[PDB]
Amino acid sequence: RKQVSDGVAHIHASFNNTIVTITDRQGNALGWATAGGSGFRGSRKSTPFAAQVAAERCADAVKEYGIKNLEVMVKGPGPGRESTIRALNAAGFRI
Amino acid sequence: EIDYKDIATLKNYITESGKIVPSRITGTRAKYQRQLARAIKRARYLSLLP
Amino acid sequence: MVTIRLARHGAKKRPFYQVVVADSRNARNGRFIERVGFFNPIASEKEEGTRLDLDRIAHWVGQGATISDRVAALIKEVNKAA
Amino acid sequence: MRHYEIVFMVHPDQSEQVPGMIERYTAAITGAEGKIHRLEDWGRRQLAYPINKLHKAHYVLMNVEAPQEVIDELETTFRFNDAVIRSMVMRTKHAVTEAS
Amino acid sequence: SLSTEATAKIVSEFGRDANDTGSTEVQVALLTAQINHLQGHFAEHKKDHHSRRGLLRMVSQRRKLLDYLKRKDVARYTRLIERLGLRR
Amino acid sequence: ATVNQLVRKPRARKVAKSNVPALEACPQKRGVCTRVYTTTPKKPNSALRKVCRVRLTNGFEVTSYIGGEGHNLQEHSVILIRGGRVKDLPGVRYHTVRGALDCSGVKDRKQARSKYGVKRPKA
Amino acid sequence: ARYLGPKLKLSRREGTDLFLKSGVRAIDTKCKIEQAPGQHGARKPRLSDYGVQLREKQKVRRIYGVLERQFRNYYKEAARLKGNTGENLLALLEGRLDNVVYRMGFGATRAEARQLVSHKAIMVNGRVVNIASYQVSPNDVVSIREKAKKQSRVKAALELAEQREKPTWLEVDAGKMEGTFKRKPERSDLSADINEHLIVELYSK
Amino acid sequence: SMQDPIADMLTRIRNGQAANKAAVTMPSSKLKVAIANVLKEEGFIEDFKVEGDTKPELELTLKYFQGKAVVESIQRVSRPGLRIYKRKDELPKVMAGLGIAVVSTSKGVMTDRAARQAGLGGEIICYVA
Amino acid sequence: KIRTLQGRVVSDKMEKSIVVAIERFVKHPIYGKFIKRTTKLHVHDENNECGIGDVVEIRECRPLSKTKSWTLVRVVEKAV
Amino acid sequence: NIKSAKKRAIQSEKARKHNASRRSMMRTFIKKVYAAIEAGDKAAAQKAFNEMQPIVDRQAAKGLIHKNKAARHKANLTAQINKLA
RNA sequence: AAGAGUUUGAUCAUGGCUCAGAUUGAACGCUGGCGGCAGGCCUAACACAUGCAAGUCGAACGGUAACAGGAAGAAGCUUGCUUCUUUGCUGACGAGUGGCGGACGGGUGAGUAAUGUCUGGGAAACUGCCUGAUGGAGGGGGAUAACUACUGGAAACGGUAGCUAAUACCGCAUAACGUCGCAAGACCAAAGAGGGGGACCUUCGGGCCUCUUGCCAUCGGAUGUGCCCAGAUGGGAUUAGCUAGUAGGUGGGGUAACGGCUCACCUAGGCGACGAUCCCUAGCUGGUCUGAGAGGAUGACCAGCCACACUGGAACUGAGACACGGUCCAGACUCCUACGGGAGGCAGCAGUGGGGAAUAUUGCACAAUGGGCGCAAGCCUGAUGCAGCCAUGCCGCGUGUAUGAAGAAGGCCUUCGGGUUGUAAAGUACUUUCAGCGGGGAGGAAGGGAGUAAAGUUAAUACCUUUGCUCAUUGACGUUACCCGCAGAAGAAGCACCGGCUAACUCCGUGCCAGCAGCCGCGGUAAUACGGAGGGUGCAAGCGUUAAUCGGAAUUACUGGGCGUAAAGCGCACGCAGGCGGUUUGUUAAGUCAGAUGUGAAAUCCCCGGGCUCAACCUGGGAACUGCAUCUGAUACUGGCAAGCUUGAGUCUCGUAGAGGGGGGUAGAAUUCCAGGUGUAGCGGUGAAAUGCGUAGAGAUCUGGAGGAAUACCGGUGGCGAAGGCGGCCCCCUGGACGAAGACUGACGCUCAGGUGCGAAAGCGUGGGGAGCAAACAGGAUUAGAUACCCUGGUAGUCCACGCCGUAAACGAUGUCGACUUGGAGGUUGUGCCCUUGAGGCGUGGCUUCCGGAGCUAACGCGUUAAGUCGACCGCCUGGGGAGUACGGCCGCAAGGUUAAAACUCAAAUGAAUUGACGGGGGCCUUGUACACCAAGGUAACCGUAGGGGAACCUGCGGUUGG
Repeated sequence: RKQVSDGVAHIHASFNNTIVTITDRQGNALGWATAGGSGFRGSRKSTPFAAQVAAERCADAVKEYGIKNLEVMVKGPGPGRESTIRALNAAGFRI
Repeated sequence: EIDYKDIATLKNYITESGKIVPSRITGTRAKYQRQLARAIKRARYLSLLP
Repeated sequence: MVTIRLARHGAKKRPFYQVVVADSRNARNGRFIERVGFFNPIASEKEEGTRLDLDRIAHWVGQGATISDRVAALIKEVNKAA
Repeated sequence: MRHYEIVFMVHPDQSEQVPGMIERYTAAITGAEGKIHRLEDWGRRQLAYPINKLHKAHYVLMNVEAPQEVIDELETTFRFNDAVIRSMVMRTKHAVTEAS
Repeated sequence: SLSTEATAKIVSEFGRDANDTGSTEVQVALLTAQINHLQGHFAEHKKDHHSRRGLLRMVSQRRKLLDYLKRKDVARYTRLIERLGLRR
Repeated sequence: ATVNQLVRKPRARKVAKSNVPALEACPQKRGVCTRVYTTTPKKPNSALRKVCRVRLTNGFEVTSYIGGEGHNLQEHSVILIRGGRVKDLPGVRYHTVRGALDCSGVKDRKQARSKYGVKRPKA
Repeated sequence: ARYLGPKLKLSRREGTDLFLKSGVRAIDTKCKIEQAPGQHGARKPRLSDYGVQLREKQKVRRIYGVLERQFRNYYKEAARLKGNTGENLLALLEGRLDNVVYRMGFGATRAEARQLVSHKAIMVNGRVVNIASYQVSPNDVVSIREKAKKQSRVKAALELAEQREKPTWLEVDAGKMEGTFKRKPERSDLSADINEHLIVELYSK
Repeated sequence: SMQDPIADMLTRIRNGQAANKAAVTMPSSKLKVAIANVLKEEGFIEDFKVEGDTKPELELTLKYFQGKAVVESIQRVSRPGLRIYKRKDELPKVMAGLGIAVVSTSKGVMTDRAARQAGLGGEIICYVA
Repeated sequence: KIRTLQGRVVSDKMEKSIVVAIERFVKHPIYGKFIKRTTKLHVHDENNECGIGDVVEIRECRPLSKTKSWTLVRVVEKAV
Repeated sequence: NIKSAKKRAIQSEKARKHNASRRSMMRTFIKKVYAAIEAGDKAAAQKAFNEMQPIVDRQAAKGLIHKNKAARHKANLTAQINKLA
């Protein structure tokens, strides 16, 4: 949308499902993706696999925006905090 | 001896966000500690530190 | 009226009498002013059958005190014995 | 009648009226039978948390001795004046005069 | 709470001599003054309860001192309770 | 238990409880024997046990153990009852007097023969 | 009430002999002994501390032919008398007129003596006394009534009286039959093994 | 102490004895002197001595037999709360006379045989044994 | 001067008479404590010469009224 | 009912009528004195007293009234008179 | 002088229960010989047939119905034998009058909670008979019952008319030593009868003499009664106020007497938390039982006092009564009736019915001892003495003794030999208590009667009194005790028990039945436990069972108890009365102590004797009655009073810390919505979905608003507060705490029922407030069904102002205050000394944490912050359940709270710890409730409060370790 290759990835890491927004330095969202409903729902959520796949979903939701450096501002603790951070950053992003 | 205005010798007793380091690792005679907390909370409300 | 009568104590068929200064009006062996001796009608020979203590009887008689006939006859017998 | 330490931050937005507001309260204190034992300023320092939508504040601390009452109107004015959003005063418990 | 100068002055008037802060009349005098100050400052709070405890303490101790005065020496008590105005 | 406490309200004697309360300090009491049944003892024992229901001359209705290896009572017979409980279901606190009013000594008994109202065989 | 039953068996239970089948045939020759008088006498006699107090006391009662009401009365007297209760009791049992008639010889056994006493053949201090439990007192002269001096049994009960060792505390005369209770006897010359404190313990509770 | 200064002294004695204190101490009063005098003159304790005037104290010196206290049991009897007075013919013989009972008679504080000799009773201060 | 109990005036409010508390210190029969026991007792004084708190001697006499059989002897202390 | 009780009953009633007559006559004399007093008349009252006196004094003598009673009337009436004097 | 059994796998506890002991006014079962001595309706103070329980006196009186004598008469005519009449002429006496008695003695225990009793005092009194003293005792009258004549009424009971006596009554005289009165004065009484008789008189009756006895007055005595006071003598506070002749006064009156006793007036007291008043129970005491004792329980018999006499009133008469066998009236009963009207009261003795588990003769005698009357003789006496009935108790005695075996028959057990019953029997010789029969035979009987001298006295003799001696005589019991004789062992033994406690055991029978049982428990093929047998044990004219009391039980703990976990410390404070009080002097003498004196009835009990054949029993003398009172003395102690002292407590000064409390606004963390964009497929969740959101722009982003919950970190084994409890910062107000010392007061303290105040959270009520909650409530699915669990919303409430609640696992499950007593470590704060560095080193304070010694403890544990050692005061507890419930009171807006039973019901409940079994919290070692012999487990244990709900369950806010 802006091709600034900068911004923050507000990881809304809740216990059940994280909806990580991709917002730039200005404070306007670029793309949004989530773990649940985006391919799986159940009590068997809240797992590092769910956080990881949510991270890849949020990454690929904004891989078309020319963004390759997203800082992490996580809101609240979530399962697989290490997993989601790893999956998001491994897409080619800088904290 | 220790008061609120001595901003220099307060950074050693705090963190970036303004969280009181416990005396379990410093040693503050447990009277200077109440004065420490008093002064640093004042400074928070004095808006020098968060 | 004050009288010097006998009060029948003892067991059955073995009377023992207490010589007693009393008011005429009380039960034979009921309330009494004073005891002045005793009488054993069925006493043994060595056994003492009468004791009177006659100074008190003289005292009370001087104050106007009738005697029963038994105590009167008993007093006469003790005087005779001397 | 004992030492206080009037401590307040004057904002750059409100730095327009530093001498006026200051000397006004010094005159009010002296007229309220209060003598000023010290006076210093720490310049326009920075605020760690941007309280009241600003980052600078000319920290002036006046530190007069006041009785129990003559402080009440001053803090009332501080609350009623936008020159300082939040003013703090301190009891002494001792005899301290020098600033640092 | 009561000013030290007031304690010393009451010692002067309601004391036989100087530095007799232990005199019974001095004790009851300063205690009654403290009770009066508490009564004066009572209207403002009334909500306060932990402050009231010391006031009851002061009232009772004052009455104990007055009772001792009356017991030991009737004249001192029956003069003080007027020149101090107490025992109303 | 302070002495000044005791002086203000002394030590009281508790009262002897009710052990044979249907008898007002009487060795025995007559009764009319309303119903005669056969109860059942407590758990460890067996052998259903003959007991009668009796109305005493002092008003009480109580339960009384007809004992002995023999029994002849009826539905209104007049009997004498005395103290002595049975380890039975609750409330058999009285024992019928064997052989005293409308009650007979057990049959053919020859030992403890006064504890059942049976007379000495002339031999 | 006087015990009227087999005499030998009564003393088989007590273990030792009691002088109540008294005469010539020398019991254990006159009748089996050393055996408790039952169908189950052969049983081991191991008996508690109560069993032995009871046995010894019961043997004292059987020596003298005294029943339990008078025996406990003798005990209440000894306990009220002055001195140890044991000897006071045993002296009371000894001054009893049936016993002393036995002891003076005339009277072959204590029930023989009791029979004579009760049958108005004994004078105490020259007057007839027929009560068995009559407590004889020191210096009393106990004598056969002369209407009953010529009794075959009294003459016979006198020969077999020196085989019994002569009691010391009393001086019987044999030719003219009469004695004299000189003095209350003493624990030592009450010649027996009476373990009297077993009794004074039985009644001390 | 506060209301019974005499059981004070008995308690100090038996405390210091059971804890093997050489010499107990307390403030002095002439009746405390009297019981101390009685005890040492008949010897349940050794010696005592009073020092000072405004606030005298009583430097009583305990008495050990081998390592044991000479005083086995020392009891208050006439506490405030039950003042115990005995007449002379009903004076209490303490432990077969082996222990004293220091009584307060009209002729001064003195012991039990003392009174039964002088023939008068009084108030029992304290059994000693 | 027969026996002359000695006690305190507790009310002179009737004409020519007082109530007098005689205070006696008797042991407790069973607990052996010495308790204060008090005897209020109407006395006659014809001169009304007693006031609350006096200490008086009183002696027994013939009945002066109902309730009233003791008479004043001396006022041993004129309490004020 | 016993025979001597029957006689006591008839004797009691005779004595009661006799006594009632004598007491009513005596009370008449006493009342005359009392009613001379309240009239305030000294000499009338003294004469009435002198007429009452042997009457109450002989009634007491024969046991109709106790000697203490007669004395009381005489004392009380003498008082009333000497006050009224 | 302080048993046994009885809660466990086992144990140490706490703690109740059950039996062991003694006892009884006992009862009941079986059995039963004699005697002695006692006791004998404890229930219906229920109703009472019948007899008896109070009379006496002729020496007070008129009499004279009776009987008996006379004296006659008249007769019959026996020589006057006996028949009528007459005569109170005499003994005597029925009814009557009169006196005394009937107020005692006898019964009962309803009422009475204190003026009743007991202890000790008092003053204002009277007291028949008895007694001492002094005096008197004159002279008259009128009645009246009886009786006589009538005459009602069924009867009870009367009425009229006449008649009459007295020691009946009534004047009159007399009249102090009496009463009234200051005194002067006034006033006030009485009765004769009997015996004898000289002289004398005699109206022949008597007078007269003398003795006896009575009468009257006064004053004493003695006795009895009345009255007063103090203390002591049940329970209930689910009785706290009660009192108006009530409290006092002054005066009348009244009483034998003081007094409100009463009245008029006056005054306004009086009583009460030291328990008034009210309700319940109750006769009290000596004493009795029990107990080591304290104490408890009692109050039958005996004795003292009280009260009562069908119920409720009233008095009369009398010395005495408000009268058990008197009166009246009012009842309710029963009886009698002529239906008009009458009668009666067994809590006398006996007896009846009744009731009851249960308690006796419708006896004999006044012989004795008392009592009444009488001069006496005597009479009366259901008092009393006795007898009867009843093992009801206590005591004593008997039912034989010695011998003997073939150790019999026979019974039972037999391992088949025998054993055992068992010297037991029989047979032998002997005894003959008591029972039976016959003969004798005390003592309880002293007296009274008749006769016999003193000048007794005096008409000397008489009469009477007294001693004088002689004679005759009196016993209900009673054919007494006791002794003598006579037969003949002759007439005389039972009941419980036998597994352990607990002395004593085998066989059959039965078969968890029948049954037993104080406890343990026994019985389903032996079962020494149940029934029978044999054998034994125990006690024995009794033996068992029941009931009740006390002890055991120190299990109401004054002696002599507990409250951390067994029941039990108030939720916390302040504090009234109360309880208690540092030290030195003076004084008092209250308590205390000592001495003296008085008293504490007798009996009982205890000691030492004596009498009963003995014993019981009876008895003498002592001791004891531990008490109460008074007086004299001491002064140590406590108390009072007086004076002090500074250590207790406090005041001041100076500092120290702290979420101590109240005020106000105070900024942000986070909070949701809105304000918009940024964004389009998701937001959403559980056992699983789902319900619900959104694509109409959701989630998140920054931008700004809100409002409120909490001020994260600090933070703590930290701190503070009396407890609940207290956490931003600033300031104001304020409390408390401590350190330093000083100055001063000068015991001014501690603890406190009742009381007052504060008191989690819930709640409630009053209005706001609501960003989220979150009981209730509403969507989905549950699960064996779901109103499980659960996810979605969601009110009240949560928040604020005010008020009411008054509660909690309000917990250290440890009341307050003071004092003393080995340690160690830690933290918390002051502050002194000396390093004058800031700490430093050495202290010294307070606070607090963890060990740990002694000490304590059931053990765990506590252990100088006690759960040790003590003191003071308070609160509290007494097996479990019922039940912190009912009822009552009180409180609250109600909700409810607070105080707090009882019936009924069990034989246990309970605490600590231990062995190890599940040990799904670890590396041979770790563990738990419960458990055994299921604290990691479809979702802690509770307490408070509020909801939903048939419910116990769940769920909210708060809190606990009893995990």
